[PDB]
Amino acid sequence: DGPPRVDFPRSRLRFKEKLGEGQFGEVHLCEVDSPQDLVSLDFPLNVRKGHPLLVAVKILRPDATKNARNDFLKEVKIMSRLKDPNIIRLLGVCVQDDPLCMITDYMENGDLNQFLSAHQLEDKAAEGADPTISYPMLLHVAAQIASGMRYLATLNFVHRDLATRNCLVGENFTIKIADFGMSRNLYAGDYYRVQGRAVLPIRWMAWECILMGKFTTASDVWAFGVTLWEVLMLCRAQPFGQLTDEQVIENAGEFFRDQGRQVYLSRPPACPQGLYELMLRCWSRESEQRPPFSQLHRFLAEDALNT
Ligand SMILES: Cc1cccc2c1C1(CCN(C(=O)c3ccc4[nH]ncc4c3)CC1)C(=O)N2CC(=O)NCC(F)(F)F
Repeated sequence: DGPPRVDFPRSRLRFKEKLGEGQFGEVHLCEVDSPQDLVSLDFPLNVRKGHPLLVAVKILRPDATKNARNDFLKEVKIMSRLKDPNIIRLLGVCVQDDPLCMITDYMENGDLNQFLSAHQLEDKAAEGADPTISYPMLLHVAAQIASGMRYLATLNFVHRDLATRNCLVGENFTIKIADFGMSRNLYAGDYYRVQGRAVLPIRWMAWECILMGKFTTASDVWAFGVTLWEVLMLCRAQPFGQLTDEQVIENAGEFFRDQGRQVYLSRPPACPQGLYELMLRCWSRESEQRPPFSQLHRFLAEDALNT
């Protein structure tokens, strides 16, 4: 659980592509040369013979301030603690000399938002003639997100920014939860200045997060309710897309006032009624009435398939 004491061989990382940016610096796609030497010092790489081993590297700015440097190593320690199939896992680090590095698996299919947008629901031939996804598989995607968040809750770890844009897709519809920050141009519209505070993902936020700034596992459940909606809409629309950002903030006030003026996300066509009612409980006014991730996961893996 402690951070690794010996660095990954920096010289083995060979650059291919830039994957992204951030205030910290860049994330690179790298190839690991002769990876069969290194699994012997695991570093549990999933070397599949006959295939090149690709890897994502989060790299600290070479011009980084001392405080950003400090923050980067704080994250190394946070990431070192996270050990679950549905959470981004640290393969290795490089911190006993510059540049500072965190290394993780490569997910071939990028973020879940862009992946679902490219798919048509199966039975619906409103196609591009073009990738389809079955309803069982939609559910399987959602179940994996639920299981990852359930793991994070056992750690008393609060994510604060769960959404499909922060989920990565590997082979066979496998999912991992990540945390990109909010610099990607593609999702600039998912973040808005809350007065007297910070730029935040208001459309995924529980009312107590918007009004007061209280983030907890129960607010993570609320964000999952919104994330599940996304998945069952196949990411064709932003939550509360009719409403302006200012209206979204006003709507949080109406949840608090609880007088029937608030509005909720409606039921996606792909979502059965039983699953919609569970979805609704995620948005309960009282935190303690929101469902535990254990319940959410069990329903998605079992009951939602037949109803
Ligand atoms: C690369 C890297 C290394 C260490 C941490 C992190 C990362 C990242 C950097 C941002 N990032 C990417 O740009 C990216 C893009 C496309 C990709 N295809 N395959 C891999 C890959 C990676 C995702 C991975 C991250 O988001 N985090 C934060 C975290 O996952 N926190 C864990 C939690 F979500 F549970 F809170």
